[PDB]
Amino acid sequence: QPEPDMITIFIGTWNMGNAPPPKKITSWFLSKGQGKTRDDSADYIPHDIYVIGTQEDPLSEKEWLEILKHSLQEITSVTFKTVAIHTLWNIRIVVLAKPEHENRISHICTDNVKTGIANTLGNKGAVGVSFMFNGTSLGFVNSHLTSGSEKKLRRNQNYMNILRFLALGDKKLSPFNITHRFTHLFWFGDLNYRVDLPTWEAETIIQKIKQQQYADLLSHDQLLTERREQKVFLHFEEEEITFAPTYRFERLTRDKYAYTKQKATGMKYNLPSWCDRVLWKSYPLVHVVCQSYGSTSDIMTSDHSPVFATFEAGVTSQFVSKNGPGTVDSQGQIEFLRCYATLKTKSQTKFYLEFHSSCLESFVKSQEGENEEGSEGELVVKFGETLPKLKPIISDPEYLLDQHILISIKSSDSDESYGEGCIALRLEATETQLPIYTPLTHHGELTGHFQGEIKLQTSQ
Ligand SMILES: *Sc1ccccc1Cl
Repeated sequence: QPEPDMITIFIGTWNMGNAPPPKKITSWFLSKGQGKTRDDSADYIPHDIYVIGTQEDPLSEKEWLEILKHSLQEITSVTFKTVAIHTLWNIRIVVLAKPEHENRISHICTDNVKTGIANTLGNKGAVGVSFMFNGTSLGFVNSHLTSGSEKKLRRNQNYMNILRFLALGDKKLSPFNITHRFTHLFWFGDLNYRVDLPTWEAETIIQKIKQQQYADLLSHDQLLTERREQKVFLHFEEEEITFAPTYRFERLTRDKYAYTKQKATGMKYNLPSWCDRVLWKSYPLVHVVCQSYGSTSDIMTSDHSPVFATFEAGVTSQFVSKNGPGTVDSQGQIEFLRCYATLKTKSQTKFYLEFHSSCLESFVKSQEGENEEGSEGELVVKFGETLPKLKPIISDPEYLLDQHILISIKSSDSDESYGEGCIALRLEATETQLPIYTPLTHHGELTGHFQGEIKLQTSQ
């Protein structure tokens, strides 16, 4: 039975509004309703992995697991295995996988982050799961961010706290936050970004939704605008939104948006908004294709509609050679030429690099670079031809060209990372000097750039 080189992943996000679900929720897992929907001819084909994020979930873990497993069994005739479940308050993540994947999945991690301080600590934050699927690391974050049209900055702050403090993936990757630890990272939830139009325009917005004319609403969506100004979710992707706003509905119909201010809303308007979202970030030149992104039309217990997204995701096998793992393969090497970091820091300390990759026996520290002044005020850290030669554990090009090198630039004075990035070894050529480039971030904010040339030797 061959190891897969592609899997499909279902991501669901639903804010349940502290109400039990209806008896049938299969439309969610079938990607049926509004938006980019799944072909009917696929309905019996199980996804490899289902990741369900809920918010305002009133159920016990046991109650929800029974609903989910029985739903998937009805659709697919497959009894899914529970990989992980983690709940913080009423925020929950469930990972289910086909039974054939049980011995492909390992290194399962769960964590949560509580956002806010005093007043604002007590119901918002995130849960997450990570694991290895054969040679591929997968991370999943379900967040319920701060509500309210006038709190987009708080949401962005909640995002940065979650990506700093959520402890998933390989703890040996100590310089790297969750935005660098995974081949594929899926981040979803009730992100709570709103359509930022005047209150007086509520009936106009509803009119536009009834006509399926979303363009003038999406141009005011706070997540799209904040992402375009690099205030949040830098270097993440989102599929085009082609479904109606998923909030705020009157319960038991989808015929009505409930937007007017009420005691129950803290006298806040809730103009129709795309609160409920799925974003991803995959390492460079790895296959990831969104095959659905939409909302259900027939699940009406909540003031939110469920959102679904599905993905094709490239995966690799757990490679063994005569040599690595447990030694190097002298036939493999990674060299760096003409490399320099450009950093935004106003500080003057020496810097060195760390190279981290599961193709190395352990991480590699460089010598200190040479600091120069850039012509527009920047710090340029020159490594020239001084970076070490990296010794991969396996030289086979079928393995090595599928790997990635994480790079941290660290202060010699403090050993604190000033920037993190990632370089794909999926090169156009081996034994050939080729340009490389990554942006550098720290706490998910842009801090600089790393560029230079690479020369990769494989056993071919
Ligand atoms: S499994 C895991 C991942 C990251 C930090 C700590 C742990 Cl136990």
